[PDB]
Amino acid sequence: MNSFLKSILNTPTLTIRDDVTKLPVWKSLQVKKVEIYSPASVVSKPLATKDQTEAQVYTEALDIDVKNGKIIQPVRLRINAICPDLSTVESIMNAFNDNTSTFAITSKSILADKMAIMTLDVDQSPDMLNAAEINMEFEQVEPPVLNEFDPAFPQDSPTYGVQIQSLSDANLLDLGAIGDSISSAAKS
Amino acid sequence: ANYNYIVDTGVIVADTADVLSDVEAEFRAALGANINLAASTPQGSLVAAEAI
Amino acid sequence: STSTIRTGTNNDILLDDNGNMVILRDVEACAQDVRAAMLMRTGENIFDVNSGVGYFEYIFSPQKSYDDARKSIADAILSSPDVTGIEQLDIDITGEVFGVDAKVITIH
Amino acid sequence: STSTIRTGTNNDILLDDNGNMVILRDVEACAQDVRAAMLMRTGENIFDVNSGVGYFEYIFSPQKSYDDARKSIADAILSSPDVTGIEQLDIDITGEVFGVDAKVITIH
Amino acid sequence: MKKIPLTAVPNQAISFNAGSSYWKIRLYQNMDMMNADISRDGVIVCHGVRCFGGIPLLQYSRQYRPDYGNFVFDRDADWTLFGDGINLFYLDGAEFAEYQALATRK
Amino acid sequence: MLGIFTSLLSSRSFSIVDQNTNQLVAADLRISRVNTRFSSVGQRHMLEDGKTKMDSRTIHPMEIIVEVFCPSIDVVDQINQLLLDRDTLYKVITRGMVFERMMCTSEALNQTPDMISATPARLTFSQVLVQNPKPIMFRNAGDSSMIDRGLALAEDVVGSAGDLFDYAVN
Amino acid sequence: QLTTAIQDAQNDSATKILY
Amino acid sequence: QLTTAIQDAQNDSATKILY
Amino acid sequence: KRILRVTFNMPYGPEVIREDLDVRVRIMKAALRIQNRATMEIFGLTTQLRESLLSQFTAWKHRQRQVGREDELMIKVSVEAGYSDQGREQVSRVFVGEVAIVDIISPPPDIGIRIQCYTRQIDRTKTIRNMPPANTTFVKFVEWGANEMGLNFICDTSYNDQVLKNPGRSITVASAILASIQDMYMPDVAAFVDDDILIVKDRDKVIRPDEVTNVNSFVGIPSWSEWGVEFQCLFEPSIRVAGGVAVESLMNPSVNGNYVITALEYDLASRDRPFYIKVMGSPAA
Amino acid sequence: KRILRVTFNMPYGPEVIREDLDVRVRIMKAALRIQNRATMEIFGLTTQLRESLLSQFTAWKHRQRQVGREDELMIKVSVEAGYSDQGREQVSRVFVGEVAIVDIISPPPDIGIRIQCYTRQIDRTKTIRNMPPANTTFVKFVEWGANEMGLNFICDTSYNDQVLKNPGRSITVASAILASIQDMYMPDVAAFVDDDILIVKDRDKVIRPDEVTNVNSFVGIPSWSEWGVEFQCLFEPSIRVAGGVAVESLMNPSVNGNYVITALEYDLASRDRPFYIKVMGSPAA
Repeated sequence: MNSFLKSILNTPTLTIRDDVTKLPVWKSLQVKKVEIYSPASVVSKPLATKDQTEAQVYTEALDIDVKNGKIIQPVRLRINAICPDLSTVESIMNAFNDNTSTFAITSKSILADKMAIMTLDVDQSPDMLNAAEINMEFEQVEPPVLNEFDPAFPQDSPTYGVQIQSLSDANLLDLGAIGDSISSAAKS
Repeated sequence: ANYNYIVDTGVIVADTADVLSDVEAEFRAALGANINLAASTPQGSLVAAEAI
Repeated sequence: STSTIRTGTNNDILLDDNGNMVILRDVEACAQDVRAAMLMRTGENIFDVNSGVGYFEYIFSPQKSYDDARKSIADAILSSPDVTGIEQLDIDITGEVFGVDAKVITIH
Repeated sequence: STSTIRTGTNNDILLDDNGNMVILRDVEACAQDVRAAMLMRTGENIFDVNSGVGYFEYIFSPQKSYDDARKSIADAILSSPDVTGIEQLDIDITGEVFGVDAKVITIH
Repeated sequence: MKKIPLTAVPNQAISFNAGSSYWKIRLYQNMDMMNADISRDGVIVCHGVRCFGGIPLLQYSRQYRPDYGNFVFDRDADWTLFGDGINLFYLDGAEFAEYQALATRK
Repeated sequence: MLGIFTSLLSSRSFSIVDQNTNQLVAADLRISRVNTRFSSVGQRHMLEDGKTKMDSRTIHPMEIIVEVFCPSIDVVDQINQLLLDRDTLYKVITRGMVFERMMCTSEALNQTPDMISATPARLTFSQVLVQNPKPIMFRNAGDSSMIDRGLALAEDVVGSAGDLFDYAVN
Repeated sequence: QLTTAIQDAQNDSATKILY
Repeated sequence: QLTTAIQDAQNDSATKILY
Repeated sequence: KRILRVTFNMPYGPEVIREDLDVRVRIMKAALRIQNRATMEIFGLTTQLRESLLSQFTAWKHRQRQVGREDELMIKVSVEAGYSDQGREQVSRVFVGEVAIVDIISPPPDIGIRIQCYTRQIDRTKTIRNMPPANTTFVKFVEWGANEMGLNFICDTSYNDQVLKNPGRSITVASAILASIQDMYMPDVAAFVDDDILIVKDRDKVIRPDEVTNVNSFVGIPSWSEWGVEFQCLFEPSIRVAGGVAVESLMNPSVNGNYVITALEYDLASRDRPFYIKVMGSPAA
Repeated sequence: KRILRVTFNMPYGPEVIREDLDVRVRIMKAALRIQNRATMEIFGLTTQLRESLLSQFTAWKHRQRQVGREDELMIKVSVEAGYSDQGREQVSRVFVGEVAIVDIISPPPDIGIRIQCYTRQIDRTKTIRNMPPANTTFVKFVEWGANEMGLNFICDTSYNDQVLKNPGRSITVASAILASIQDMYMPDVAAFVDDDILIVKDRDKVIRPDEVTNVNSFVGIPSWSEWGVEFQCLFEPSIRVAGGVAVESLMNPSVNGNYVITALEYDLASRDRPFYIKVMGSPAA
């Protein structure tokens, strides 16, 4: 029951980081249960088959059909915790109310990433006069697809085509071309 | 049943599935309408031989 | 209504006294066909490949379970026409003997 | 079917006895590629950057929990083609050694 | 020169509109070569054409004339190396005439 | 259940054998319960006089729900790639009950203070319905039934006839 | 739905001249 | 399904464009 | 055990889609000039089958190209449905026609196509090869139309020996022939095409009087209608369009009598509940 | 983080309805003579906003009164949709048109309006101010039509140098101009109006060879059709009508190729799941 003697490679420490700033958020958030549901969807209607072919030429066809017939639904977590401080709860409600919020929940050994809050329940009961029991739910916005990508430098980036539609006229202290020429001749 | 696999525009060769089906139909018409043409039975062995 | 040329225990064509070929029908034909299908090693039919009993990959090997062998024997028995099901597939082992007994419930 | 130029422990191109370059295919190529991918510090690809092992942020630093190091190594291993998955990954730590042991289950 | 898409299967058939005509080629492994059945506009043109590298598939003037085109394998046909390594190219009338002109002095 | 010997005091009960490469996977799960529920649907048809003809029956795919304990992170990752493995079918052998053409539909880990070392996990597989349960194959590599590719719209390349000729010469 | 299509059909048959 | 009826009220178009 | 097959016709051959795949065929036929429709949703298509079918189904090669002189322009598909028990089959034919529309209703993981076929979608025919009669009788104009369309005909009407001055030289394509035969004399005698048979008859007469279908079992209740009796039934491979029916009901005793058929609504689902045919019928004279 | 704006134009100014309110815009554009339409379901309207908007939207003051010589007869509204993350915006323009119908779909406690906007609903024009050319070529008639409608034109076709006698002297209003340009030469070359640009081009050509859109991510599956490839996608602010697409699919490998766009199915819901655009495309030449 000495709980500080945690394992080295399977440490039971929930660490909710923030993908924007990569800093641990909502510390002092004593966790009581973590459930990770990872669903999927398989074919329901019988798949067609084309027999009277050979060994191993049916195999890759079936493999492609199978890889084509399942759809992976995102991961969800359901954290049950006990907030001891008002600051943690105010931050949790603010993060929930913020539309743009991606975090990285790390359970005992999972590193579920790109995860956003769906539901947030705060229960205040007469048996927990200080602290309040919290029940949060998280959903994966985007699976960690490895962005191979053309990195490390501003050049070498791919062209992104912003198809503009209507150009505005002008503003500021500009009188057509003489205004433009004065602005340019200012060397600023 | 063999059709004309020679014809004039070169030899027309069909799939072994079609050839085996033709041999199976011949054997079914010859021996019996409901004969077990399984590969482990003597008639099935003869069918496989005439399919090769 | 299965029918099969009558064969002996040596498993060739065995003729009658008149020098004819007997065409067993229904019950005896199905029994002979099941016995023949249980004696066929897998990968022996070049037109089915996957058919046949796994006598070397599921039996006769230092294996962990014989449930794969049970599945293979059941599939081989059911593959024969007019078999429907297996009432009992008793599988007993003596020191070496891999005894198998079937109770096929052929309809005809 | 992966293919890779034969390299030694020094990580250079190691030629054969006739001064040719041997192209390993399948299992040996996958093993060499996994080993090479586990030695690349993160940010060394100016064409991936995000790829590689974080030897200086997860390992080699006063890191509280080695789960991040485990996931970084697992991602680096799985990045190699035809690796499918990892059977076992031990992260035993001796006095000053961060011993890692993988059991890749490459298809071929 | 139009490469015809192919897949690494032993025996297959592909139909397409090339050179203002409806071509259909059935390629199959026969013993230890590849044979091709070629049909243009429904009516079959040839059966059992043994396939070879550089050698045109349609070989009699009754088939590839006038300006119908022809099919050429860069290497000896092998379905195991279909898709990559081995290709089938379609030549129009003028381009096939040029290919034959280069081919008659080799 | 009965029906088979073992005469062998080391038979493992549960097995998840990958169909391709015919290898074991997740060979360290501590199974706790298996539930293999079948399913099928009727076509009740009331008709005029007080009566309802059931017509025929459609066999819905089999589902298996397995409660297990994962004792190691490697096993947990094996289950995760089992769920994420979209291109292989698995064969589940629970107790003399072989099931082929099976893929992981769902999976749920549970981390609670009742199990701090291991993690309970509920896996659910569902059978992939196939038109032919038993397919017909062939031994040699020459004699497939032909497969038709339909209209292809032959794509365009530029090499001129001279390049093709030099290629054939080489 | 179909009421949208009905409204569309009606709007087609409105022009600036009565005859 | 009104979509099938929409797809049916399009078949009245022969090869004649007449135009 | 319902047994439903969709049999296409392509250069490779017929590729029968069986009832093991999830198939749903809604056929709607009637005694009109309109082409009878069949909407069939087929799920469980493999990649190879999809490429072999959907690529052939197209509306090109006759608009921006030529590739056309006869059939093979569009794929002709038939539907064979019925029951099967104790080893005996009942697979009759319920539709023959060419595809016109291709789509997908259900996205992955069940990639299921939905294709739309109409009977006699070869309307882009040889722009009337043989000229229509100058002055002739109705029966002979009907015979000319049937010969032009290539279909055998059943002409049974009291208007046959009525001369028409100038019967249909404004016709542009083969399909409009049916519309013309429908246009002239259209209080009762409406001509239609059922499968490959062109039927021209009075609306109150039966094609085959000896082929009445005694009906005793219905789904629901055989109810009255504006014209005759309307009722749904389980699939019986003996009920055609414009055939004779001998309704003998229990819930409704007043609807008993002999009726001819005007409209038919097949809804056949191998892997779903609806396997019924709905019959519109009118009193038979 | 979807960002959707409905921007009206009223005497007070532009009153932008943002994505915070429950908005749902269903647009359907196509390469035809018909005006592309947008249905708009907007909830959470206050009493003042309802008074400002619905009272302005009316079909009066041009039938039982006069109050009309130019625009301001009916309110013109544009739609700017897109995505936004990390601070950068992607708000393109997806529809420009005038309202014609307004109704209420949801009663209290959420008074939700549903308006119906059509492109170029200003057909209440100066009844053709300038007379059409007496004899002229197709390109010049198209230029006259574009000038009369006030829209810039993109005329790219092989039928431009074809003369016409009386090209549209029965035209009554500005809208009928597009119907006429569509009416003549309708095997392939269908003219349409996309936003404020009148496009007259062949159906098998891309308005813009340099503006092909490489598509690799699809929702569902990129499928075949009786014409070309049909596929749905998440909102990309670079896909117009009649544009070129470079489909590169995974599920269906043979639908890959270059296609032109014929139809477009925008369904944008800020506070609901559907945020997709469906593309009908045909082979491009």
